[PDB]
Amino acid sequence: GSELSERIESFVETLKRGGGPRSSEEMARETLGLLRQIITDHRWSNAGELMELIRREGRRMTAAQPSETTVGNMVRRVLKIIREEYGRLHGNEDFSFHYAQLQSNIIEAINELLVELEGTMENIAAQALEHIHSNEVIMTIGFSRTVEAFLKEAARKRKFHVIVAECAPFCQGHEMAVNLSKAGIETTVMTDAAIFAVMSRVNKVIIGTKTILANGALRAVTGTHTLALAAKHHSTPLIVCAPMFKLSPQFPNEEDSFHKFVAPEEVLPFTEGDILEKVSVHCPVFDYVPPELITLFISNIGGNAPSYIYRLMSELYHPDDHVL
Amino acid sequence: MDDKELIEYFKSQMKEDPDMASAVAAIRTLLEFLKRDKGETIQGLRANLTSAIETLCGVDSSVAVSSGGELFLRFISLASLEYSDYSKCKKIMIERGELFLRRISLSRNKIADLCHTFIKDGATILTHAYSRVVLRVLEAAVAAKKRFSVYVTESQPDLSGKKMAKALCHLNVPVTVVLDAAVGYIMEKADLVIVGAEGVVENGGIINKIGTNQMAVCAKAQNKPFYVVAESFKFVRLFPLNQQDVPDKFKYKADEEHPWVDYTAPSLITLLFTDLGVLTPSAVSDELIKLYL
Amino acid sequence: CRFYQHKFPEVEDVVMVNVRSIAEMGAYVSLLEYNNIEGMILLSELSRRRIRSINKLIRIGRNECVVVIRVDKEKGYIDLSKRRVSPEEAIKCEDKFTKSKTVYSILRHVAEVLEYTKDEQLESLFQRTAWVFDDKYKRPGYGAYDAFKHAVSDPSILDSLDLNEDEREVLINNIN
Amino acid sequence: QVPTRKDYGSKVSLFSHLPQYSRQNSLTQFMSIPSSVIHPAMVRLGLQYSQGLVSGSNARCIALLRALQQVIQDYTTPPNEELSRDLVNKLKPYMSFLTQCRPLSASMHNAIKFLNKEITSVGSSKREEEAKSELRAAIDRYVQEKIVLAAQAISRFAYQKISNGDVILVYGCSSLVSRILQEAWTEGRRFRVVVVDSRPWLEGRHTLRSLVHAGVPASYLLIPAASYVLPEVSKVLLGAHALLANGSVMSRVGTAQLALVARAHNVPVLVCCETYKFCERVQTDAFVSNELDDPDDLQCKRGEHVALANWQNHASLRLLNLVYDVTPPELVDLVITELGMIPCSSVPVVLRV
Repeated sequence: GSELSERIESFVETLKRGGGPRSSEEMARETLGLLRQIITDHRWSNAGELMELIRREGRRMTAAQPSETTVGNMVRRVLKIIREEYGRLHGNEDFSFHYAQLQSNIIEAINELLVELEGTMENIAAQALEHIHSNEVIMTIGFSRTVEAFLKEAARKRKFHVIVAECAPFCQGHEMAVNLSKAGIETTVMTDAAIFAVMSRVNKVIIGTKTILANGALRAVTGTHTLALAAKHHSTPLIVCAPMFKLSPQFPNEEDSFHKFVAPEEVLPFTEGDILEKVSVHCPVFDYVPPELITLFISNIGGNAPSYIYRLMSELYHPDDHVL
Repeated sequence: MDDKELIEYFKSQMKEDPDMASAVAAIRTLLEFLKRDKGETIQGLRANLTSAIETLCGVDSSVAVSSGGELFLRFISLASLEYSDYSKCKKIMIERGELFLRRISLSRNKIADLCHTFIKDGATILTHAYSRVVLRVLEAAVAAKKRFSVYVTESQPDLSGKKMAKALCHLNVPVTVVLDAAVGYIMEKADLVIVGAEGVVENGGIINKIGTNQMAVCAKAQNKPFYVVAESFKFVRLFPLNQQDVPDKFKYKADEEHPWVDYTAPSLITLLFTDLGVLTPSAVSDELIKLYL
Repeated sequence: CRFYQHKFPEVEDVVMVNVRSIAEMGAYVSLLEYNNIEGMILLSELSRRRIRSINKLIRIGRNECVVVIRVDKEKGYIDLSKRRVSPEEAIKCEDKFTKSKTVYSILRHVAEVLEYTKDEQLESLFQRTAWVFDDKYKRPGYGAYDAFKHAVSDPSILDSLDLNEDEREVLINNIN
Repeated sequence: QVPTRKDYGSKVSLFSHLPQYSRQNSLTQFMSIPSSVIHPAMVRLGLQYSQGLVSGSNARCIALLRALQQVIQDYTTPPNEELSRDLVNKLKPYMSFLTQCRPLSASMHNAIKFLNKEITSVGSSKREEEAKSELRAAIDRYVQEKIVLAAQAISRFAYQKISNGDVILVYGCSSLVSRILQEAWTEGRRFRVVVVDSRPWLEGRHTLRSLVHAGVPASYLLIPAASYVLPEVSKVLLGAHALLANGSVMSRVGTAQLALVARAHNVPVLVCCETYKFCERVQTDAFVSNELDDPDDLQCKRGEHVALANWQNHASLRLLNLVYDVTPPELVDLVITELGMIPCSSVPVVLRV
């Protein structure tokens, strides 16, 4: 049915134009709902033809927005699901050994994955209380709804200061701090020009992240590199509160347009005037935190050093799917 | 095989084929010895393979030879051979061995095709000494239509830097020899450092040519990435802790002092390049426990 | 000497062993029945759980029985195996091992009681004893077994060893 | 219902969660003598935990397992109530009581986890006597493999590194390091030792005795003088009351400080532990979960007067003696376990099986 075609096309259009939906978990859930729709409304009987199909949409998607690693690695994971179920049932060539039984199993596995994907905020939130010992000064940055859920869960049984830098290109730290203080955390907004002066007085640095690569190194909302570099100069322990699907298996310099440059209007508004002729304004939104400044990923399975993250690739994505 | 035409088979395998690595040569010799053994007993052959490893490592004691010997020794026997006549089970031995040799042969091209996607063009690769792995990754980088400068050291004992410079300017890539002593100087203008590692100890560090450690620590100071290329017939179960603990059987490769290798910690290394993939240098240990099983 | 009557163990014959060293190819096991048969039992594919073997030395020292498969008396190597052995064979080998250990302890008491301080002396004594014992019925090492079984009437009808008198008293005092 | 041991003093500001217990008010005060609500082995164990009679991690685990063996021995069963779930149902209270007496360390966590997994996984199709005897044999197999054989494997791994002439350093009454040094000096390697000890529990004298009774040269010095001897020290061989899920070695309260001053003096720091202590949780800083002893044992008898003689009166003087302390995985150069001489950061990838 062409309904799948129009749905996929509307999806990739929304991805190119402007984030849809906004919440990263919501985008992963939407990607999975779409991918399930492909496994109920297309022509396939083999497994190899379905892997080619999934790659033929995943290439389009991961080339639409090179910084939407969520949908990319979600397609990678459904590919891994295909590999696993086809190999367990029939079994390196993929043959059309059998039929719809495989599809029922695939739909069931995708339903399980989607259920694990929708209840991850609550997992990390229940994992908070063990980490936020009372009277900390937890320095976040930006607005990452997982970190807000983490903190306003942990502050239901303890008390701690919460510095929050705001992202200076366009301030979202403000909304995070407002949502925090509506739960009474004694939070402290500030512009992130002062991450180094007000770091010596910080106990633990709790940052979200947009995407975890396969070095452990991540790609997180801008100015978080310098926050991590300070919080390693002051050897405070970072905490990358990222669920497990914000995990692409690329590698740091194996990606061009790593960042995501947005309309330089936000950095130097058009109202400025003539001097907008001889100035190259850069508005990088995402910055590349190397893996040796991070300390402890807080994923839905528990805490993990960065040196365990590579193993997660070997347990989530197939080694021949790192090119989608 | 009375260990005299065996060492000569090894030396002739070297002299005839000059480009091929040392460990793969030792494993080819050991597999040829597996075939021409004239003994139908398995435990009488495992001891034979050990004695053969010994008479090889006696002449060319590179860490590669012993690493590959143990890898061979272990990989020829995985499944339940269920020794019946020691002939069909030996056929399983031999087929697994030839498969292993296939993988050892294609590993180098795998390394190139997996790594040369990290030399962002207009950079300045700095390398230490001649090693066909870095040479092949640069060859299949400039074959992917890129351009970059390459500084090569000298490595004073055997100036393999000059040889690398020759065989690298042979490809219209701007090459430069630069005093190994000056590894601290030009380290200011090398956006990354590539060295081929002739040994991968358990923790992640590398046992490489003499000048590797100082380069690793300089490039860690000024925060230049230290990419190391080293493959699965070079994983060593060793585990030193200071440059004094690399066993003396390797440090001289012969029998005012100066060694021929040295250790480099798993903190000064940015990313290992193995045929198993690209590994955070803490992956060497899980991959070694795994590969070895 | 030897537990079974043979001077070297024979092909396709189950025995017991104590492991000595695990390694790459296989796990060495010392069959303490035919003069320390150092047989390197095969390592399987899924038996290669030595990856995460919790304290591998937990298996390095024990008593486990295996069946010989391929043997060669040029390097003295006796490859064993433990894959498709049935529990009836297992219990039979255990009973044979118990009887053989009893016979070996009796023979060692005879040796250390007969001034057989020289190793060749114990060799000849145990060989003569085991020959005259298990050759009268073509039974594998059942001399002391049948002796201790029929020891309610007469356990020393095979006492044609006209050398020592402490052997008979020791046999009749131990089997009683 | 078993009461709640009441705290003692005022926990420091950053410790509104870790309880501060004293030794004087043993919980036994509010329990019957023919111990009724719990089993007598459990109260005996909790009471020799409280008074601080069982110190090391391996020792705590061994004693706890003997206690559990006793409990199983005198276990019986309510009618039509399956033993499978019911044993855990009745073993959780004793665990909470032990937590009251002195919080379950990491070794006890692993041990009770193993035992509960074993209890839930034994089929209801067994007789009482047979299930009990099988459980006891399994616990004994545990003690033999995880903590007794592990010592031998670890000694055999470590002996291949202890060269001749190098002055290995230690810390605290760590059973495994004393065993290593005994078993590697009764082998031939002539070396020295330099024990480092730490008030208020001078738990360094234990390893000092257990070493000099075995002929080893030695030297003893308190922990703050560490930065003095490290010029000569040529290895370091700490302990581990846990290994968290990222390599950060939890220990006594001096191990991190030693690892740090050691790296600063550039000497290898090779903590050795057994595969069972490797826990599942992970903590980064030394405050999210610890233990606080009776602080009143800090007061040292100087001159003629204990300088902290009266301690509760000064409302602006609050005491603490942390018991546990986390060294980060960038200062560890080795974790010797039976599963190998694994390196620091790659403990979770390789020991989660």
